[PDB]
Amino acid sequence: ATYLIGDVHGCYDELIALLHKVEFTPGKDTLWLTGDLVARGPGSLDVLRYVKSLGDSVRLVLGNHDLHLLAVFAGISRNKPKDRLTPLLEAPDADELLNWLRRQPLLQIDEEKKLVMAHAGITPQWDLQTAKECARDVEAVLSSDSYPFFLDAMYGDMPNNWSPELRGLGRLRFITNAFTRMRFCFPNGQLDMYSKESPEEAPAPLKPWFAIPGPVAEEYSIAFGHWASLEGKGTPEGIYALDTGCCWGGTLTCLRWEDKQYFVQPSNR
Ligand SMILES: Nc1ncnc2c1ncn2[C@@H]1O[C@H](COP(=O)(O)OP(=O)(O)O)[C@@H](O)[C@H]1O
Ligand SMILES: [Mn+2]
Ligand SMILES: [Mn+2]
Repeated sequence: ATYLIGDVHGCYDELIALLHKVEFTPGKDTLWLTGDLVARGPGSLDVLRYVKSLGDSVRLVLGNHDLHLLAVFAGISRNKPKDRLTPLLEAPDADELLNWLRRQPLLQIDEEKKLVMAHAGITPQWDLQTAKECARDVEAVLSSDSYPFFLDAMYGDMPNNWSPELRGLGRLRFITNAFTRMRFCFPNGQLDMYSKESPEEAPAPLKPWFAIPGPVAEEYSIAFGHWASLEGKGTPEGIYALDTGCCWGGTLTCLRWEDKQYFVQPSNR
């Protein structure tokens, strides 16, 4: 079977309890994870160890907190105590774990399931081929010996409008924001980088990225995490918001793809 789980955020105990509830069996089952495996919850170290150990039985996409962790590890960004990353950063296998983490995709595609996963979703300004190329471009930088320079460049909120003409720093920053930070769009598809509230509490004319018809969403289902204030609710058919805020005292949600059945694990917090 195929299981999809939203943002874990170091909530290792809840992740394992949820997987035991469905009797997840590597080799027979496959787990998809929407990213943000680390930070806020207490068990980032254990989560990375476990997910890395799954090998081909897990399909991960990186989120914004995974990238921030990489930036801290490389000395590009300062550690925040509230992220609770020190045990992971100080672990004897930190290098092995983070060098594995930075080689993971930004985007997962399964044609037989007609299923696409990214941390924040797929901007309506992208078709599938563009999304694939952009993912490949950023993944190439992250898996290279020079990834600290990319991480340092990634921070920034502009440009917020896609063009095949974008080059250099602006192109990479847009790709990163689209994959790992996007929530709301302007009517033309342009990204807003400030509102993090629920669709009902947002100011006009902002709309959820998934409320704007885009070519990927017309052909494929899309699963994503990231947007906790959405609470996994209010999406159209074919759009699956899996982040229900476990690390915030909400729940960890698992979706079995074959029957679209939900399984939920309450936060221990
Ligand atoms: N259920 C919720 N309702 C409203 N806001 C929430 C909810 N859960 C989390 N938030 C808020 O969402 C804001 C952004 O958190 P999050 O969605 O995890 O994304 P980010 O990676 O940008 O931090 C946080 O400041 C948090 O207070
Ligand atoms: Mn996120
Ligand atoms: Mn998150």
